[PDB]
Amino acid sequence: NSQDRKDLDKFIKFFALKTVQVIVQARLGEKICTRSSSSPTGSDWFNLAIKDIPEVTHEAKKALAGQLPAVGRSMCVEISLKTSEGDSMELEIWCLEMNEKCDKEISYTVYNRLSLLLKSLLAITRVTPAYRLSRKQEYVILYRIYFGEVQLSGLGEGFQTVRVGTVGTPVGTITLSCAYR
Amino acid sequence: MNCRSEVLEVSVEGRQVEEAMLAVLHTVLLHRSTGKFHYAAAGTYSIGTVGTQDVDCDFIDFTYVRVSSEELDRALRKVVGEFKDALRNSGGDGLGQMSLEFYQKKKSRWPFSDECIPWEVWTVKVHVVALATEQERQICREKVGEKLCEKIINIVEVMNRHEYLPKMPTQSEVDNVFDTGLRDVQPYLYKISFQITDALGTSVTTTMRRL
Repeated sequence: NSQDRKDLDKFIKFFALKTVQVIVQARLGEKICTRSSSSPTGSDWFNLAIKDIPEVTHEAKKALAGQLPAVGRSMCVEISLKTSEGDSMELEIWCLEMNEKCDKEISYTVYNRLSLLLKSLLAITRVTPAYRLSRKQEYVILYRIYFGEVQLSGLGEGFQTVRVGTVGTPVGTITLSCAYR
Repeated sequence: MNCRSEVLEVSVEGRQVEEAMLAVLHTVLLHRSTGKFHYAAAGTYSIGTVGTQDVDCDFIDFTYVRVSSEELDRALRKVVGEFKDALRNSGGDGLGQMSLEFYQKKKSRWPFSDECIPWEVWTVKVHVVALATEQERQICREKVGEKLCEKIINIVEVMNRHEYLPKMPTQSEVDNVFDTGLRDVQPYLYKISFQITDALGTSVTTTMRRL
C-alpha cells in the first residue's frame, strides 16, 4: 500500500482502542484525571493523555481480532447493568462505524479530526444517564466489546441516539455514536 | 471565513450560575484548543499533550470534562465571577449573557493596527430563578444537570457541523491563530465578554392565527 494507508490504518486502530478505553473509563465510578505535557512521550496518541488499562486493551484487541471497522463491520462497546437479582439490561451501545463514502480531497488532518472526535467522546460520555448511574455504585456496571453486525433491540423500544461525531477519511468516513435507554 | 454563531440558553438558580457557565465554556474550550507547539528552525514543530479531567459540580448534579490547564480555569472562573457580580448587583432584570468568541489576527499595513476577525462566537443566556424552599433547591440541582446534559450534547453536535477552522500557522503566524500564553494548553485566540440585557416582549400575530 501507500504510506498514507499504513499511517491511516494505524490511526484508526489506535483511535478504536482509545475509544474503548475512554468509554470503559467513564463507567468505573470514579473521576478521571490526566495531566498535560509540553514534553510529550511517544505514546500520547492524538495529543491526548489517555492511560490504557491492559485488560480493556486485551478485550478490545481480541474483539477486533486484528482488523479495522469497515462497510457492514462496526465496533461496538455495550454497557449494561446487573443487579443483585441477576436482571441484565443493556444501557448503552456505543457504535464505531465505517461509512462507504471516501474523502478524496483530504494525513494529519484525519489525525487531528480523530483527536477532536476523542475529545467529543470524552465530553459525551459524561452527559448520558449511564454516567450519573455508573458514578453511584446495589448494582454493577458491565462492559463488552464486539465487532458486528450491530443491533440495538436489547435497548428496548424508544431509545435515542447521540451522534458523538464523524470524521471523513479517504478509505471512508468514521461515525461514532451511542444508543442509550 | 465569515463568522458562525451559536446561542445557548439556561435557567438556573443564582448559586449555580458559575458552574453552569464553567461547564459551557470549558466544553467549548476543550474542542477549541490543542497541545502547545514547539517550533524548530527548519519550520516543523512538535505538538504537546493535552490532559483532561472531571469536574463534579457542588451546586448542580452534573459532571463536565475540562482541559487540565489551571491558568485557563482560573481565567474563566474570574471572568465568570465578574458576570456573577454584575448579575447579582443588576437586581430585578436578571437577564445576563456571556459570549466566547474565536478570532484570527490579520496584519494591516501601518498605521492600522491588526484586525481581529471572528470566525465563531458562542453566546449563552442565563435566566436566574429565585427559590423559596429547600425542596425546590434539591429538584433544581437535578433538573439543571439534566438540562446541561443536552446543552453539552448540542455543543458537540454543532462542533461537527462547523466545517471551518483557521489553517495551521507557521512559527511567525502562531500568535495570530493561537493563544500561546499558557503552559499546559494552546487555545485558539478567544475573547470572553458578558452583557446584561433588558427583557423584551413577544408578538401576537401567528399566535392569534393559532387560536
